[PDB]
Amino acid sequence: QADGAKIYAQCAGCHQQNGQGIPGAFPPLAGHVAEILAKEGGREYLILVLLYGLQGQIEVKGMKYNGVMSSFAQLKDEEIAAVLNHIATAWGDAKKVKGFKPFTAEEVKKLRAKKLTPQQVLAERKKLGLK
Ligand code: HEM
Repeated sequence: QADGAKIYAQCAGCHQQNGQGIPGAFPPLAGHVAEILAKEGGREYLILVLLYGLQGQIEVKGMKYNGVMSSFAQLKDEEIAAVLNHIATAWGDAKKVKGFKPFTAEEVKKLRAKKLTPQQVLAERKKLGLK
């Protein structure tokens, strides 16, 4: 099973069907996912956000966000890999990532041992050296 586009319905009210988010509220995923994936540790980070959530001040496309995102750990590993592959391809980000590797259920499964808080996920983000 696992249809990333269908699972994305759970994210769309915030990040939007076009992945552009809402400045001042929910960050964009379109365009931005490629930027994260280009960093070493970027794909793991995206999985951590889905498993553990995120909170804290971040900047995305030169705009500031200081909100909270819940964890989606209740989703199956296949579902998380599917929705992450969806946000990586729905708006063309994958083509923009040299050597893009699709997320897999096993990768997600492995990171379930981490047991992080949203603050630890922010600490992981800071190590990517984004903006
Ligand atoms: C749905 C399963 C869903 C996905 C997918 C998703 C992804 C996502 C990513 C990858 C980030 C990190 C962006 C970054 O620059 O680090 C992120 C961040 C936030 N999200 Fe999200 N998100 C999904 C669902 C939801 C839902 C339902 C909401 C709105 C209630 C939401 C909100 C946010 C917010 C806010 C952030 C930023 C958190 C911060 O520290 O400011 N997401 N999301």
